[PDB]
Amino acid sequence: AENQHERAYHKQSQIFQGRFLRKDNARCLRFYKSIGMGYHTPITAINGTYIDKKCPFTGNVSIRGRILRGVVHSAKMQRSIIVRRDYLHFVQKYKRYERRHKHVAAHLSPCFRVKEGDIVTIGECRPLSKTIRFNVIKVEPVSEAAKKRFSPF
Amino acid sequence: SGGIGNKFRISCGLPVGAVINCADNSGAKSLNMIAVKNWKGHLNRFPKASVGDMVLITVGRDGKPELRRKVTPAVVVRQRKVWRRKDGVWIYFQDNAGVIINPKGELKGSSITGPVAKEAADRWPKISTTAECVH
Amino acid sequence: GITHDKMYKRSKTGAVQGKWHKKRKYNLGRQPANTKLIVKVTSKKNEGQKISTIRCRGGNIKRRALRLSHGSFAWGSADISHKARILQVVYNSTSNELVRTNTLVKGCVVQIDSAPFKSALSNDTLDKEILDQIRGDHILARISSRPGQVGTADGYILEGPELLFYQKKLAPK
Amino acid sequence: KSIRGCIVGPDLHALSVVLVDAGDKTLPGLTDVVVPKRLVPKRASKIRRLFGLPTTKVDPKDQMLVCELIKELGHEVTLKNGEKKLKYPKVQRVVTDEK
RNA sequence: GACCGCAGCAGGACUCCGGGGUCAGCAGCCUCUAGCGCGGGAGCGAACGCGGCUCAGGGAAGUCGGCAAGCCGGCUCCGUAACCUCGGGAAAAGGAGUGGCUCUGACGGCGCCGGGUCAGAACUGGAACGGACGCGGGGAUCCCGACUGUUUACUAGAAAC
RNA sequence: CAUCCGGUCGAUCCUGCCGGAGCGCGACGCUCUCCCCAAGGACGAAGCCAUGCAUGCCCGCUCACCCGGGACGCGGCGGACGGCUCAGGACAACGGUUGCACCCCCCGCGGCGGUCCCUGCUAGCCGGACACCGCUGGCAACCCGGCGCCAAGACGUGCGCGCACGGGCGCGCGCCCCGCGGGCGAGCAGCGUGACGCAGCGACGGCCCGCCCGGGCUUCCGGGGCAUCACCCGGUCGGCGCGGUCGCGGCGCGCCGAGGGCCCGACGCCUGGCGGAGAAUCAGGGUUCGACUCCGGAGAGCGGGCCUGCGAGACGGCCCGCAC
Repeated sequence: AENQHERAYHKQSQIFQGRFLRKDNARCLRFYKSIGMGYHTPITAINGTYIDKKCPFTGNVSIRGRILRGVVHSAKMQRSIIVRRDYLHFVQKYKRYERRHKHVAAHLSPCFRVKEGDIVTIGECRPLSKTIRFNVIKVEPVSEAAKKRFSPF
Repeated sequence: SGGIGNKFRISCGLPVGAVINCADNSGAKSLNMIAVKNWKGHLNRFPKASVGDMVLITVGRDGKPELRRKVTPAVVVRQRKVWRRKDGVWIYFQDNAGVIINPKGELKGSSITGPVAKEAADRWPKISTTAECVH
Repeated sequence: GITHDKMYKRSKTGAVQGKWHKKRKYNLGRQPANTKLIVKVTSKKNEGQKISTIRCRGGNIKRRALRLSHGSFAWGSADISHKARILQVVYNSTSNELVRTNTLVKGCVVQIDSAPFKSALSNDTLDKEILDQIRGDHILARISSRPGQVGTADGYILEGPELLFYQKKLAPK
Repeated sequence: KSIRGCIVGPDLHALSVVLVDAGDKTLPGLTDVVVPKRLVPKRASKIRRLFGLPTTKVDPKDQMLVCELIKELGHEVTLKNGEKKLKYPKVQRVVTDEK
């Protein structure tokens, strides 16, 4: 709001940034749309200057489909994490299995920061970007180093 | 005969040892001049070709393999050096160029690329019909 | 058409997929509109503010930013609105080149005239920063409507610490 | 398609003109011949105009018909010469009880 | 500036000290200092030389042979083969910019001071920039010698030594 | 639906492969008194096409040296259906599973059917303006020359209920979680307010919303070989804005941060690579092929662009480049 490094101001589009000017009292400062499937939102995600249009809890995004889960290996991309799911495929010729894996990308928001080795659900959503179609909701960090073990959860 | 008609002499600009461009769709990229037909040479005179003078040319390595290693009759359509037609207009073509023609005058390929000079058209008719523009 | 297809883009892993077919009309792309804003008609009368309706899939009609200079603004605080012709495009923010040709862009900060909004001074000190802008006839606002797709010049007025963030740039930078 | 230039050249095969104001001396076999116009006005708007009643506006009389006794195309095999019914180009453009 | 070449001979003779400016430079091109106007002068601008300059179009077709001219070049930045004694080739080859102005950043000492080097931008020049000067043409092979070196001072600088 | 046997030797017992033996599909050859049902230019030629046909149907508006049979055109709708071939295409096409609260759609079908008017108004019906034709033009054809009248269930101007009503705006719920109803699984729609504004149709008033429908993306799980292809991509990969599209999107266009994906084989290369439903032969377990019915995808010599439309980059639409 007073910072001048960003070339442009970022605001919640649903609330007019002009709606509130002085003696703010009876207006709603943050637009929050409750997510589907009743996954709980931590009060940490409800309070803050985070807009993140991609985030479903705040910003114009809603989950419309399946809620897969995988583990976080990469968080370097800006506000984006690459989660790896593992699929065990039954081959008929030999009833033994193959641990093929897939790395899928989503949108995390600073409201729920992630550690390495966490269980992160991704919600089927509007096609966000070229590779982005999913969005993170629930994060469960595991202690020490979780490695892999090809665990589908 | 094949070249038919009378041409008032126009200034001649391309001597032997000249790689004129080739605009035909026959695919000969470039033609190197060897001689100009009907040249009575004076001592130490390189034979020279004007717009519309049948010349024998050899296609270079760039050109298609079949036409290479052979003398092929061609008619120069464009000459860079300015030439004065009897109208007194002085006209210069942007780049030296030639079209491969039969002794009859049938071109190796149908298309003629870019401008064709009016003197080439009178002497050689097939070029005139296929000319995109006769400047 | 100038298509917008996934196949044309490289795969995430860097594969260059050969397109399965040729380009498609429902994936067609159109001419980006360069909007024209008139600082003054003055002596010349050749250019006037004209809008374009275009053919679309399903017969839908699209108004376009052919030539739009007249502009409308509703004071968020008052909820009342006034319509005139805006001065020009001031902060495209994507590119400063766009500003020179006055190419309008959705929600691009512009220079706003106060030909019918000078009435604000009559109310006592409403938005004193806006009052200082209104009398001058030069204000800041973002035309928040889609010009190319819907040909709309209606826009919001800039109020809030957001206006101050933009103002800090708008004043010397 | 190749289109001939508007300014004339030396050809003899094709050309065509109009007389904006032929003055006197209209030729007996050419310009003078004043010929009636066939397909005489067939609409009520044309009835209130060239047909003969310009100031009527919406017409109270409604129907104005200059009978056309002309037979229609091919007859001599039938030899019904006696029935050249006097039809009119159909009258129209009126708000009848139906409208 | 007088030595030695028959001589007051565009020749040969050893060092000392060596300002500024453009520039990488004890270079080239100008210049203070310091010297000084040479076996004379005037016409006339023919042939023909001698020392340059340029040429429409094509270009080695000229010739014993690209002889000679010409092309290239400075700087920065990418891009740099085959081969190979892996050290080279290699500046391979092949491109892009360069001017003047208006400026912004990096570095030694604020209490004032260092030094111009580099980047990064705008704005403008008939569509011009190493604008004079200094300053590689390039590639494909083959034959001899490995090469750095030495040679018949006054006809052979090599494959010879 | 669970099988053999001729062959290494002087013999034997083996491993091991050669060969028969069974069975399907096409050639080929030898051949046919039958009768019935029947595939049929798929096979390194998605090579070239001569010759005909392959999307046509009704005149509201007929005034045509006719008749009750109506030419013609303007219009109306269909030729985006089908038929054909799999060339191209290897996280694509393709089978099934998600969603579209990121979305368009003609036919039909069930609702709605107020539409201010500034202006002109005839608002119980206003225009002028084209074909057909009439008359006379060219060329070797193609190709369509002028003029003259003339009508629309043709095309256009415009009346009509400022809770006009076109979009699109600008702007207005919340109060730490969750339930309520027009609501959903999901605070989504709608309404109100303020500014515009000119969509209706309308000269025989049909716009609108649904339902279906056919698309358009999209989520997962699948979806050839090759490592004598190991590191690859550089809009590449995440954001941040914006344009553009029916539409989400790197899709584009700016702006940034350095990302992406990989031995579980990335990227690359090749394919006489359309995938599936299927087909073949077999105990199980397999193996092999999928071009031909059908289903989806493509493509009409080859590349591009564009029109018309509600939908095609259509190709018995167009226009250009390239061949012929």
